[PDB]
Amino acid sequence: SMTMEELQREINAHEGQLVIARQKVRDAEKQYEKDPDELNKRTLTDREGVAVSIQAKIDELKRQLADRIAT
Repeated sequence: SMTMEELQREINAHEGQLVIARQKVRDAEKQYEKDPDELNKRTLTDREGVAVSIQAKIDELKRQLADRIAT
């Protein structure tokens, strides 16, 4: 239900979000190391999970796109 152009835009949008997400992991790391309390720990772990999940969506979108070039 996506054109090829839509699929590529969706890949590019997620790739942008990944870069932003990894930045927020870096910041949450330093915050955690400055002050390693439970809330700062939780926030780092959640920032990490967000990066993992975006990467998984990118992987899936790229798999679709590859399969359609093949198709």
